[PDB]
Amino acid sequence: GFARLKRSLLKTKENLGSGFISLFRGKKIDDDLFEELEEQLLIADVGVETTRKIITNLTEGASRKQLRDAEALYGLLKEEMGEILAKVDEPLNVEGKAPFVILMVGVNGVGKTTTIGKLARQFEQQGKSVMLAAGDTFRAAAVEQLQVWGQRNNIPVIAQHTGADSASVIFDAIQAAKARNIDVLIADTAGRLQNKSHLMEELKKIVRVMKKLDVEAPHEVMLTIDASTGQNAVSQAKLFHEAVGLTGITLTKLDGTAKGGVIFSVADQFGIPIRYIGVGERIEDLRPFKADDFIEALFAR
Ligand SMILES: Nc1nc2c(ncn2[C@@H]2O[C@H](COP(=O)(O)OP(=O)(O)O)[C@@H](O)[C@H]2O)c(=O)[nH]1
Ligand SMILES: [K+]
Ligand SMILES: [Mg+2]
Repeated sequence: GFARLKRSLLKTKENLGSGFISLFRGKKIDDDLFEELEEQLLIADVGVETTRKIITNLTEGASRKQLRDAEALYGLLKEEMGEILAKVDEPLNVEGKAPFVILMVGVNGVGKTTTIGKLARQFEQQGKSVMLAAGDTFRAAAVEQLQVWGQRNNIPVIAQHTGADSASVIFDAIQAAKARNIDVLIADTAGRLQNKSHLMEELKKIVRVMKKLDVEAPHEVMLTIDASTGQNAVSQAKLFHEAVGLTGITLTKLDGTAKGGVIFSVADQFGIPIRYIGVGERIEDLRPFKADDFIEALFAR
């Protein structure tokens, strides 16, 4: 089962899930073993606090049941790590708004624009009318690429001149979306690295200006982070969550990275739903996040 997800997670399975089988083989449950497991969880980018939680619960479960052979930890670890991901299993529901506004936040390079395009295509396949807002206003090649993309896919793209105020572009886009009976409006934003404080102030301005037209907008504040950046994904999530207030996360580029275990750190540290995971190049490879599928693929033996 889950052949495609298992292949996308092949390098992560070296360190987690089925990867624990070799660590436990023929070993006894003692402090040495838990020290080896802690190290391996840390190597897998599970994170300091999340690893401590797992080890604590696992040790108590092992002692209370008086488990002796390390192989018996496998099922317990599967349960512990599965409960971490279950807490952020909640698919995005865009139904019933006019438009449903998604504010896409994140740094450049992580897959933010790619994810916008895949989401837009998926929503249109579901029968929705989609509009995009080109809010990354100082990156002229990026804006024109999004426009060319919209023209190729017959999806309207709201944009202004290079250097325009992002909040003004997004205001015009919400106005146009309402006038055109748009179901989903997806707003891109800047993701530049220099002067982080300026970017965060820009996002708060965008939200305030949105609410001049619809006090419920943005209905979703979605962060995109890149699993191949390891703990940088965690630091980015903390930055954007404290700055604007996230309501969903997309985790991209799980395929071909050994750092996929960072998903447990993101889930445990923030408790924000993971709406989608990117596990390949297809439109359909931006898949809704399902915790039990992910755990089954990871721990399959
Ligand atoms: N392997 C892989 N590459 C991805 C995925 N999602 C996005 N990318 C690539 O990440 C790169 C950066 O994407 P972009 O959307 O341009 O990044 P932004 O700066 O955050 O907008 C592009 O080459 C995308 O194709 C994914 O799930 N898997
Ligand atoms: K305005
Ligand atoms: Mg972009």
